[PDB]
Amino acid sequence: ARVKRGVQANRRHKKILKRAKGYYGARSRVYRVAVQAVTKAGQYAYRDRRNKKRTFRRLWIARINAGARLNGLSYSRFINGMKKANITIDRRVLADIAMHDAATFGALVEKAKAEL
Amino acid sequence: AVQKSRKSRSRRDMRRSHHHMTVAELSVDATTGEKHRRHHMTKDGFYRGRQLF
Amino acid sequence: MKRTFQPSVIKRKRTHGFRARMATKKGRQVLARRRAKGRHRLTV
Amino acid sequence: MEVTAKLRGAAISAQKVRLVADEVRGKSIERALDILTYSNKKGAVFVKKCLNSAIANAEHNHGLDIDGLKVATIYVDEGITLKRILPRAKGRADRISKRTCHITIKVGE
Amino acid sequence: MRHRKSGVKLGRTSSHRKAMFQNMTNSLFEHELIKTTLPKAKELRRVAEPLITMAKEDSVANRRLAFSRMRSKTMVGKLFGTLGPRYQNRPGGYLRIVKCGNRDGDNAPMAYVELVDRD
RNA sequence: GUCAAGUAAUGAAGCGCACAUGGUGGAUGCCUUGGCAGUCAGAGGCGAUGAAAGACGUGACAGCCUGCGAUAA
RNA sequence: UGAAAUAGAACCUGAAACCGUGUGCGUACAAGCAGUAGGAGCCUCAAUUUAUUGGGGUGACUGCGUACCUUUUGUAUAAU
RNA sequence: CCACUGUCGUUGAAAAGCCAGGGGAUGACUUGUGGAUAGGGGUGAAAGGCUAAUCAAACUCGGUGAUAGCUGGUUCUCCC
RNA sequence: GGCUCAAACUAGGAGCCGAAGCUGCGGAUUUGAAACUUGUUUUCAAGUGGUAGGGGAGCGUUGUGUAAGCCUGUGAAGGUGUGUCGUAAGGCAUGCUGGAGGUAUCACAAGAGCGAAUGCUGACGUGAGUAACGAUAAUGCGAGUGAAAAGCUCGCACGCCGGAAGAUCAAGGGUUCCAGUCCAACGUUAAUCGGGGCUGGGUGAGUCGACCCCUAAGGCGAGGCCGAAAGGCGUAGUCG
Repeated sequence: ARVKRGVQANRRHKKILKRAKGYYGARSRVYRVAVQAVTKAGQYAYRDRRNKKRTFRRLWIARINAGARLNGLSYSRFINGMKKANITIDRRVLADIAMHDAATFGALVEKAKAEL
Repeated sequence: AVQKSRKSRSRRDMRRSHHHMTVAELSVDATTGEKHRRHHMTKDGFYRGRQLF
Repeated sequence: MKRTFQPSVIKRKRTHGFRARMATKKGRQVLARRRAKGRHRLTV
Repeated sequence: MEVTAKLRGAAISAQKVRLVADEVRGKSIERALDILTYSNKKGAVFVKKCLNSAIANAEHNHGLDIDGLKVATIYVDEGITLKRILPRAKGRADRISKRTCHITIKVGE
Repeated sequence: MRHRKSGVKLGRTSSHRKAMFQNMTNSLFEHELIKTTLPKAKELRRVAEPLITMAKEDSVANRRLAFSRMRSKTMVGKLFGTLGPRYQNRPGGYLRIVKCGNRDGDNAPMAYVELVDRD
């Protein structure tokens, strides 16, 4: 029962090369270079999937810091004010209010400013 | 002596970016009306209104 | 320079030829072994 | 339409003919022939031979006015390679590739 | 460096170069129209014209001097017989170079060398 | 409109990626005239009446292979 | 002619390496395993009452990021 | 017929050469042809030299798929 | 970078940032726990980084039975895209290409899965259109032929060898010799030319050589001697 591996090898190698499309040079053409580029891409994606949550919080905090400083206090005093006023609004929503509706954020800072 | 890694096809083609073919300058002879290279006799021998054979 | 082969027909037929093979017991074993392999050239 | 001529088997490297092909690509039937007849490259005799055959095919088989023709497409491919051995010093041999090229020309209005 | 120097080398020894242009000058004097390489055509003006100039006046010394530099009694008689009294009134430029393309065997620039006045 | 200051867009000698379309190459798939392992039986020799292996010939037809041997496909 | 001729004799199928041609986008002030997470712009298809989404291509700009195997106490290793 | 010195050549024109010089050149000379000595054997004005570009034990086949506490490699996936 | 009543140091205080830690939400999974009870179901608790290595569950491939079945020229395998599904190996569907085969399900058996072994074979890259084109005796021009001539033929001239680079052989080779014809490959370029391809022709002996007669070294060697066998030696001779 001789088994020829050409057919299964072809679609196996093709599966890796299809996943390596858009890569430069040998990384999208030859399997030996493409297989470890696909693995490395998956490793970056797994780590960057944690770092994304880490990077957007930095973005929200900076946006909130700009908004609070435009009218009144800083971010460090803003978060303390929201915490003392029992305001649960997340930094994601706050940064969206600051960047897209400045009247509401002005009213939102006042509630934090009167609480300290 | 020799390379430590194969040149990429891209890098090989950037060296070929000055590889052009020379295009001759042509003219029309006044007498025969034939096309010929500038400052050269026409294939049948005419250059600047003059016969060579 | 002088190379190793330097052919000579009388010397070739006298050390490797058909009658030289057949004149010894082991030379006939050489011929039998060429024939068992089916070689088209028995002797030089 | 597009009238095609092929010159499969030209005994010359493709790299040497791609230079000649890059100067007649897109040119009119007349400018391309002047470029080819006054070129110093060997690949120009091969391109002109294939270009001229494409012109006759348009004039004869397709009944098309050659005065309005143009070199619509041209590309040089790699052909079959003849493999030879070249002796070097110290009893070493290399492989020599004698490359050939295919020349495809398409003329059209 | 090559500042202000004259002459050709043409990948030959000087003895070969001297003999080659002697042969060319004799060939140009016989047929009066030769086809040669353009660098050779231009240098032929410096060996062939001075022979025509010295044949403008005919004497044994001049006749013998030409044969020293030409070594062809057939062309020396022709040089002093017809080429002399044809360019008598012409102040140089006895031959013209006409470029005639490139050679097939090696793509060398070619040129015709023709004597002026019916060569 | 003229000037000043500020600031876009546009380029490609070549190159990258994707797609389309080819060339080269001969994988894969399908296929078999060829092999491999056996079962049940038979046989176990050929040769001085010249063997086994060959050489050279032999045809209407040039070569090789196959057959044949001057009675020579 | 043939059902078929990119079945035309190097002939069934015709993969990949490798080499061209065309189209779209990017690319000539910017430093590195060439990706990844974001992301403007552009181009192209399908709906939709008409730039609003969705699919595809490209990837300006930002963050992070020193191949794989083996062998090792320990390798981006300038160790195989 | 040799091979002392140097340059060149060192993917050579050449797996030992060319060039400029150099040594012997009636002799223990050189050379053609044929023959003899065969592997732990031969031959050696002796270098472990040479014995078919192979020599502190030739080459070919066989024992043989020698052995290798050594090095390399060892191919689909997920769960504990 | 820059920082001097700090952006340094000491002693305190309050905020905030900050990890794959903790929590929140969704989903999977191992083990144990109350039961329609073998994943029949709802949960709960504690877990789920991992080399060597141990344990468990599966995927795909070739072949056998299932199968004289089922599918297939209204298009099999294979190839190449796309969509979709699963934790994964992978499955399914379908556009094009292809043109004659494939195989559900469940068992069964393996030449059963490759990126590495300075692995093996073939093909093709990079270097790179780079080095080089093989004695520095040397070529120029005019005609001819030709699709095309620096290289072929003829001519004039030039140069080189001339104790050879000229002639006769032996060895070795074997048709390379001559003519006609062709230029794909071969010739380190071109080629109309060639020791290349193809087709014909060509080698004439009493005196040249071989054969022949004779022998050298050295072989073989009726009988003979010696030796487990194979064989070794040797006389007359017979070759050489």
